[PDB]
Amino acid sequence: STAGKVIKCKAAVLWEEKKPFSIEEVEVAPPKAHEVRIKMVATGICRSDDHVVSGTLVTPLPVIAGHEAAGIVESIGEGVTTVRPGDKVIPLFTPQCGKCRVCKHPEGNFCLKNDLSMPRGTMQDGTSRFTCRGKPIHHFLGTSTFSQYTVVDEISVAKIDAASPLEKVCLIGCGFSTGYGSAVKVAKVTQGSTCAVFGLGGAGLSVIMGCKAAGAARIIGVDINKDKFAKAKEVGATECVNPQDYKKPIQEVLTEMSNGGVDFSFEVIGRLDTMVTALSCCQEAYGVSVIVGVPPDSQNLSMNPMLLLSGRTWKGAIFGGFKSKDSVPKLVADFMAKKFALDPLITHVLPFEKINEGFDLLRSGESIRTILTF
Amino acid sequence: STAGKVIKCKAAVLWEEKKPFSIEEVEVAPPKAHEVRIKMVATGICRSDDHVVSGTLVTPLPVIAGHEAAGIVESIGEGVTTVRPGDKVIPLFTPQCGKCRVCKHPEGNFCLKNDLSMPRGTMQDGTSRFTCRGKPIHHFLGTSTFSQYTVVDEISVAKIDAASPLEKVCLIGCGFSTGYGSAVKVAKVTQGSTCAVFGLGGAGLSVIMGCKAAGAARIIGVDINKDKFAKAKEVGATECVNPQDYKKPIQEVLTEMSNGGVDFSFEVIGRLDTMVTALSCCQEAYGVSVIVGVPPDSQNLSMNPMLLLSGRTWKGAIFGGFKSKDSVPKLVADFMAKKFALDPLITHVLPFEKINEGFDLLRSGESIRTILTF
Ligand SMILES: NC(=O)C1=CN([C@@H]2O[C@H](COP(=O)(O)OP(=O)(O)OC[C@H]3O[C@@H](n4cnc5c(N)ncnc54)[C@H](O)[C@@H]3O)[C@@H](O)[C@H]2O)C=CC1
Ligand SMILES: NC(=O)C1=CN([C@@H]2O[C@H](COP(=O)(O)OP(=O)(O)OC[C@H]3O[C@@H](n4cnc5c(N)ncnc54)[C@H](O)[C@@H]3O)[C@@H](O)[C@H]2O)C=CC1
Ligand SMILES: O=CNC1CCCCC1
Ligand SMILES: O=CNC1CCCCC1
Ligand SMILES: [Zn+2]
Ligand SMILES: [Zn+2]
Ligand SMILES: [Zn+2]
Ligand SMILES: [Zn+2]
Repeated sequence: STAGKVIKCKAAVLWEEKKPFSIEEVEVAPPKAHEVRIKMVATGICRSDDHVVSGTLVTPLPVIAGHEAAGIVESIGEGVTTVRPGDKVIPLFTPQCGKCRVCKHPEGNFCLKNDLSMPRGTMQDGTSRFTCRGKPIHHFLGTSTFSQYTVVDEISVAKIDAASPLEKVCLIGCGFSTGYGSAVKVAKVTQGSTCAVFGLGGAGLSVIMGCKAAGAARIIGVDINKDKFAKAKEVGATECVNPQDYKKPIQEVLTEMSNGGVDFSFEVIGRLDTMVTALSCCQEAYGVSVIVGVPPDSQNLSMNPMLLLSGRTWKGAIFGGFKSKDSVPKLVADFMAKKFALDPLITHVLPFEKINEGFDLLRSGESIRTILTF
Repeated sequence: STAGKVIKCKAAVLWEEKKPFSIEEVEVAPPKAHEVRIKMVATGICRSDDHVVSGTLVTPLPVIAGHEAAGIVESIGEGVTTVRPGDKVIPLFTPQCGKCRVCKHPEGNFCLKNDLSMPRGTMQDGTSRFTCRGKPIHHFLGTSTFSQYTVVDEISVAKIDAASPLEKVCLIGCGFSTGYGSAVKVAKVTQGSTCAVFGLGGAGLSVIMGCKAAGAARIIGVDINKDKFAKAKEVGATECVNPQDYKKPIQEVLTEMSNGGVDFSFEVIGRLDTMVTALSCCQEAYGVSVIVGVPPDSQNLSMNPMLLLSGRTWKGAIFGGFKSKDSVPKLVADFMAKKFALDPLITHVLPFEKINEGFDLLRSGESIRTILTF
């Protein structure tokens, strides 16, 4: 009864930076060839969505943000072969086209069809499926999940187990998989190692889960908000340190605690200074540091290249290094088999209509993940 | 006739920065416990020695520089078990104590006993074995090979094949092993990959040798001195580019040439700008860039961390990642088995007395390696 027709529904439109989202009616076009229209069931509030509001992450406005979500296929465009109406699905903010040099590479996952490097805020075809007040509205990372319905390209959606609890597995669309993969796939944390994790939010707690699954002997959580320490320990941190408690720079503290530097460090905040601090705190000859946090737009860090010449490895990754369409269904299957837990990340639940209150909870420091239900 | 006695011999003393080496008599004390006195046979002129003259690399002056060399043991102090008088040896500018956390780690080689990070210019015991005109003279990287005789700690010397040609294998003490290992051990260049090598001197040509040995399909040499291109192609470069020939930044040129970025890049110059350029020219999702060049003292580079967040890996290494005492004898054995060539790196052979002429050849761009013979 809606296939092939424009759908009028509610979405959270961001009309300008540093303002609340506007919950209002939008018009969602039917899917074109190789596109999929999805009825959203749950969406998470991720810090990267807040980065759009703050101007930290630049993407064209006005926009429908949201990228961590799960829903049910309402209709498919011509030529779609990988999902059907009624399937449970997770939108993929990093696509997997399967045909570019990155998708064919055994390690790479940052598909060249992504809308992150040079953001257009459109579908793959350069157009938008959203209208509000008669005005076209931009998409976000090819997902735009802050809406009762969205349209995504086929390369940006994965079919998942039909029995999946969508109000939990939406975290596999961003925060969990990013942190977990950063530890187990990107850093490749080894058994018995010492790890330092900077930032104990949704993504940082998932890094800790990955370090524990990898068998690390020590996992040092670092955060300036000591209220984050209790949950960090519950999911595997062996100790937590607040840089504000020390008279010395925390890289010096961490080097002393690890008797010469840590095996693996992770920056899971998004600050230039903590990116350099995290690199510095890993052991100078064989340490590995992984950047996960999103830096402020167009800003350069400053560092001494002798930190690398001694032997350190520095790398970063999107989405924990996972090839998105291959990995999301397998991660859901592992969740269904109890191989990892998502409940520790979910601190608050709200209806979609209270999205602004959910962003208030994130900004105040009180929440890890708020899940919004449509 | 010299064991247990002070030796008066010829050495090249650097009394202050930005001056020629002073060829004059020095006194070399006999070795203390766990020390080895070596009669030098051949020593190479490496850019890192010139960095001491220029102030690029800070180490205490006055100094006997030189670190790439081979010689014959004249005497050993009490407790030495790994070399004997008469053995052919290569001094190790990176020690291998075998007891520190780095030496025990399967991948680390920057032994904590090194004199690089916080240069003292002494023996391990904090004193010097050199006197000139009655004044104590500093050591350099625990080696100090610009002298007819030197004294090194046991952890900074490796015994090599008694049939080795010392006027060639001295290059295993620095330039060859650094470049070769940077490709085959640090970067782990893969078969069929595309590589870019910035800087076509002794170390850069050895990187090329390693990339070819690893089966790279394309090896792009980059140098502002087009006179370096012929030898680079002889040792494996498939193409060479001079950044001064282009109106665009070379990172953009290399990205176009490689249809989206190279698999492996190497900075083998020692400039902050080319370190960032080399990182940028590797493929954004899976490329690897290795810093080999020594940066000017105390200077920071500036870079956008999004270059790493997309998926790039950035690392550096000392001495090609090789555990020094384990690796040097094995590399000599490989050379004797004809597994690699050193003659392509040697452009000039001069008597030690012509050390300053040898540095003039390096500074003018004319030489790759000048070998000085004692
Ligand atoms: N690379 C990728 O694919 C992804 C990147 N991100 C980015 O990772 C970062 C973390 O995301 P979330 O965990 O969702 O955000 P979050 O805001 O919940 O967690 C950040 C934590 O860092 C702490 N913090 C802030 N400043 C600090 C400082 N100077 N020192 C120590 N701790 C500090 C905060 O107290 C907070 O607990 C964000 O920048 C996000 O945009 C998130 C998921 C995907
Ligand atoms: N990491 C380690 O263990 C070692 C580091 N090094 C360092 O590697 C670097 C190279 O050493 P060598 O090969 O012996 O020196 P080299 O001086 O013979 O080679 C440097 C090359 O870079 C070229 N070059 C200079 N500026 C350039 C620019 N803007 N753009 C492109 N090319 C440029 C020069 O024309 C020259 O051919 C030095 O900084 C050296 O101190 C050397 C061996 C050990
Ligand atoms: O949070 C999800 N995606 C992020 C990934 C890093 C760049 C900004 C967008
Ligand atoms: O060239 C030999 N050794 C170099 C190693 C990198 C720092 C300066 C000295
Ligand atoms: Zn792709
Ligand atoms: Zn996210
Ligand atoms: Zn050691
Ligand atoms: Zn050298």
